[PDB]
Order: sequence, then C-alpha cells, then structure tokens
Amino acid sequence: GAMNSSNYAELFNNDIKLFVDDTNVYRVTVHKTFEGNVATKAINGCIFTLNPKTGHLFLKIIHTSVWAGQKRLSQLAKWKTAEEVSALVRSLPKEEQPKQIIVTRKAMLDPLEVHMLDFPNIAIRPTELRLPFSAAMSIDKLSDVVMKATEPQMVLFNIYDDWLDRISSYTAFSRLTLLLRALKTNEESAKMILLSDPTITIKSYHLWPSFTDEQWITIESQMRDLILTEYGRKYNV
Amino acid sequence: MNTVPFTSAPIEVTIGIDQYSFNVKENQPFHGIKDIPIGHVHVIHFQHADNSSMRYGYWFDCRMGNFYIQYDPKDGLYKMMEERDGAKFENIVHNFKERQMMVSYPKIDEDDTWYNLTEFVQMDKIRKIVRKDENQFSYVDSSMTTVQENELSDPAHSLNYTVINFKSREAIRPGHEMEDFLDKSYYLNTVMLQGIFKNSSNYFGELQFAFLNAMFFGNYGSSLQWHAMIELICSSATVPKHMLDKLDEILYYQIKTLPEQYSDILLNERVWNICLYSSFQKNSLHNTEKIMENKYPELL
Repeated sequence: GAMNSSNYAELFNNDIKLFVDDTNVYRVTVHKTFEGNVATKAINGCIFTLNPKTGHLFLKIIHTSVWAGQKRLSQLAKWKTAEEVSALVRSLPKEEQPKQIIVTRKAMLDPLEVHMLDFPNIAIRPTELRLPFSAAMSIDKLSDVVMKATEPQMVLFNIYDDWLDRISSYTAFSRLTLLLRALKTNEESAKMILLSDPTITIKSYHLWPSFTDEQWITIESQMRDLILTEYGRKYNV
Repeated sequence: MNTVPFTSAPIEVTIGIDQYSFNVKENQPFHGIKDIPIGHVHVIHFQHADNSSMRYGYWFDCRMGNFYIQYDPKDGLYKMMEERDGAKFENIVHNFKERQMMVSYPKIDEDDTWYNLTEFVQMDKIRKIVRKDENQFSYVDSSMTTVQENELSDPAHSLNYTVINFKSREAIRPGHEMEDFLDKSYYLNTVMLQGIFKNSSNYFGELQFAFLNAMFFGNYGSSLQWHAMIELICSSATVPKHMLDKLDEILYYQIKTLPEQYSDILLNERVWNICLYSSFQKNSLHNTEKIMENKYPELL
C-alpha cells in the first residue's frame, strides 16, 4: 500500500522503483483579457520520474501543443502523465522495468493503474511522504530545457550528479529533498546559498555545484537554517 | 394457482414466500402454501428460530414441475424436492387443501409488487447463475460467494454472476484508457449488452435477481453485484432511453420494497450518491431519486 516513514529504507533496496510527480505537467499564467475577464495561457511543463536509488531522472517535457483544443486540462494532465509513464516503462528493457511506481499525489493512482493494466506485477502506490519535487523547475538547467522545448522531448539526467561516488543513495536522496525543500520555501535565498561563492562552479555535465564533502555539510546547514528561518517568518514563531 | 406442499414442520421457522413471511411453531400442522400465482418465478425461504445463522431458500417456477418441501433431520434444513408422480402429488395437495392445512399466498388484487421486482427474472437464467443441473429449482443462502468474490472458494456452491470490474482489460480498450474509465458506454453497450447479455432484458434479470438474493438472504456478494450493475449504467454517457426509463422503474420498486431497518446494510452510500448526484444519469432516474430522498434522506 502507501509509502511512509515506517518503510523509508525500501527506497534504496535493489527492487527497481520510480517516483512520479505530476505537479509541473500542466502549468499556466492567469491574466486579464481586453474585456476584463480572466484567461489562462499554458507554458511548457514536465513529468518528474525519478529512480531514488540511481538518481536517474526521466524528464518528459510536456509542450503546450498537447493541450490545444482539449477540455478539462487538470483532469487530462493526470491521464497524459499516466500515458507517458506507461510508454516509458514499455520502452525500457524488461530487466530495467520498475517493480513499483510511487505517485506523489493520490489523484495519479487510478489513471496510472488503468494505463498499466498490461503490467499486473508492477505495484502502483501512493506515499505519506511530502516530497518537494514541485521545486524541480527551480533547478536552472531543468527549467531551461523545459522552457526552450519547441516539441515533446524526453531528456535523461542524473539528479545526484556524481554524489553516489562518495555517499549512499539514502544520503543522496536526503540531500536532494533538503535542497528542493529549501528551493520550494525560499527560491532566491536557496539559489544565493548555492551560487554565492564564484570559486565553486557547476560542471557542464552537472546540475548542482562541485562542493567538497566539507562544503556540502556547510551548504546543508545553511539550507536547514533557511527552512527554519522561513518557518519562523511564516508562523511568527 | 399452484401449490408447494410441506411434508411437515418439525422445527420452528420463519417461512418466506416472495415478499411475504409467516412464523411456524415446532410440530405445527403446517402443510404448505397454495394459490401461488402462475407466470412468475418465486422464492421460498427459511430462517430457523433457534439459529438465525443461514437464511436459505429455493427459486422455482411451478410451470416446470411439482415441488414440495421436506425437512431433512440429517442436514438440518427444509429441502425442496420434485415429485415426478403427478397423480400422487395432486392427491396430497387435494387432501391438505380439504383439511385447510395450507396458507394462502396472500396477494392483494391491486398489488403488482412481485411482478415489478421479477419482471426480467427467468428460471433458465437463475439456473445458469446457480449451477445444480439435476434440479429444476435453485438453492441460495446467506454465505454463498460469487465467482468474483472467489477470485479476490468451492466453485460448485458459487453464484456465477457476470464479473464486472471497472479496472480490467475487459472494461478498458488499449488507447482509450481515460475515455473508457470516465465514460463506461463501451463496457456497457459493446462488451456487456451486445457481447455477454445479448439484450437489456437479460442484464435487468441478473440485476433484479442480485437485489432479491441481497434482500432475502443478506447475501453480501449479491449486494455488490446489484450495485456494480447500477453503477455501470449510471457511469455510461450513452444509454438507450428505454433502458434508463426501465432502470428508474426497477430501482423505484426495489427501494420501495427494502425494509427501512435494513437500508444501512443493503445500500452503498458511495454508489447511490454518485449515481443520483454526480453521474451522467444523475437527472435520468426521477422516480428513484424521489423515493430515495423521501425514504432514505440520511444516506444522501
């Protein structure tokens, strides 16, 4: 059933699994019309499909053309997500197909279950974890490839860069979730922390800066301070 | 007017005949039920006074043979049997009638309730859902599971209702996942009506049979089947006008007959709220919506 704090190590075992987050699939700007009514304009979105053990990110870019002449877009967006995840699984060799797919939002369960009826041995699960994958579009290189797309495109990233050379998957996921939570809570402050020292750069083939082990501990502390600072600002506590 | 004689009544029992019920005392001179209307299926059903566990009963049609009830003290139940000797049977029934040892099927002349609950129910379709081919009558009880319940255990004692499953390859055409999940017309019209039932009459017969087993025996699998067959129609955008109007009538009489005190165990809140207030057919079931809102406003 549902994935929580009770079964957290399960993420880093040898059973292939993917998280699917649909929160950036259908994205709009709300604006006034000439007549003073309100309209939406869609912008490019993405499915965030992540293997938490390997760091492999299947970023399916959703181009605005897929919404053209469609109705009930927030509903269609869940079914298009499920269609694309189903297509991704069918495209993988059998030994690379996941045994489990965890959806970050319960509204994805029925669409994904219906698209995956051909895969009765793939478990479709919700999670009790509050994951900050909505902040993926705060990673400059991911935002750039989504906004520049002129057509539907899949791009493959490793969201952990080379961290698994030095740290376990558990620790890499913990670092990723802390970085994304900070970017979600105060994007400007998080990006300032990550980029404020010019001597530490982002390699061309990486998403995050090239921090030494000691520098990552400092960064991690500054991110925890940001989240606590923002929590004190929110609640006046 | 046909007759189901009883050899005797050695154990105190509540006897059901269709929607009617009679208490019989241990060793009371009860010798059966007369004046049973020809033209309908009937159900004769039992709840023992000393163990209310197991409601059980027999679906029969007096046009197909001469049936009687005889208590079996080994298996501890009232059993239906067929009498093949016409003249012996006629002679037994005449003697019990002459001695007024039979209760009369107590039908009011104005009262179409049983017709209205059984309009589409045919003995030949009951005998395919309840498989015991050596008898012309069908045994059902409280505990019998459905083929679908046994998938999710003894197959010979199962209720073989048509399996309905909204998240199955049968329900969902490859490439029409969202369309077929959110609008079940394909599943209703092509798969179930054209494919399996052949016509709306057989579909309604199964729905009505499922309701009556749910009501008379408290058969949980029957209750699931009745709701699934309602939900399949209400969840289809495209349904023939004649099927919607007939479904409204069917459900009206079912809701009218249901004892008020059993509504909490026999009616699924989710299915009825969805069918009446959210579904494609939310405005197609006028009679049913009105009786539900007046009789069971709590559920909604």
